[PDB]
Amino acid sequence: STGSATTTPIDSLDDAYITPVQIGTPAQTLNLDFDTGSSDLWVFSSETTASEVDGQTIYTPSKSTTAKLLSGATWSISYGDGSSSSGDVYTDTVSVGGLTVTGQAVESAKKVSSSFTEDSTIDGLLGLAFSTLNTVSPTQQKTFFDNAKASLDSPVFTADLGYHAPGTYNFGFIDTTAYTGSITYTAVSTKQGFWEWTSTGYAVGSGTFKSTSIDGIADTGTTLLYLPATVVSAYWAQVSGAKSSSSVGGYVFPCSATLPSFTFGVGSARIVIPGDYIDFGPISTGSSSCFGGIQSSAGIGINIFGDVALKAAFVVFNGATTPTLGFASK
Ligand SMILES: Cc1ccccc1N
Repeated sequence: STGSATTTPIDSLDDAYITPVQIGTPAQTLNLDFDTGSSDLWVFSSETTASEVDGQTIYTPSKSTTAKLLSGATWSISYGDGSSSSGDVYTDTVSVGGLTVTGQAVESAKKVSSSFTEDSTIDGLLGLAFSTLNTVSPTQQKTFFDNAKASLDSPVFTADLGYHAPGTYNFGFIDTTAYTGSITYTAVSTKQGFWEWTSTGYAVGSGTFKSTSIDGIADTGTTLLYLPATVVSAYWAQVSGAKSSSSVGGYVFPCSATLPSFTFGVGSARIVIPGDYIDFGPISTGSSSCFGGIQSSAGIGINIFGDVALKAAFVVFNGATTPTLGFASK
């Protein structure tokens, strides 16, 4: 089998991407944030504290003839941005772009933190990291990808995120029309439960490539590119007036600037992030200070190849017995 679904930016800045997902019988369609940095499929629901729901579409398990309470199971998660959610668990039929899994754990939120409430466009998350990170207790549950894997034509999914435009998540096949040149594959460590790999270096604009190992994770659920302070300083030093602002919480730059590109290495290959991808607009409405799309990972404890990086590439998440990651230009 295969599946193919379009993913759409939630706003004009590509702060996140939503993909429609069918849950239950008859189908209830929710717009979920596909997140290769976590491993829980959770949704706003009829059980979510009413004051914490503000415009989201909810899953109502009592209206699904295929929903079953997973007795005794609970979940609780907290993300790198400080947000969190928790609740109980049903199993139900879940379909993405024509690909169907029966008996998928659908984690129903009883509580969500303010940042989820305040974002009316995201109805939940669909985790695509390794199932060892799933938070369901006392019986850990599998991700949608892990449940689908054996049925797929090939044990892979791909992320093709757009810049200020829709893109595609495919399951079970590689669309050879969706990228240019060849796909370069690189080793993955699953030891922390993430799609963790090592970039071979970087360049700033038209500058020379610096060969240096940069361990990090491929994370579709993180907006920005978080890299070591040395790398980030070298980037922003090429932008007149750019500075790190403790009050704002990162590098800012004059909105009048034209930003240089940023290149990262994948083996002997190179992915180029155009400068415009690194512009996240005014720090507050009407400001002439703009927020940077490349930020320091110091204090996170891990480097994160988030959407800013991933949307410059066609990315293969290869879930074969030994997982690997593939990157192509597009
Ligand atoms: C996926 C992730 C892991 C660790 C810290 C932050 C994030 N976003």
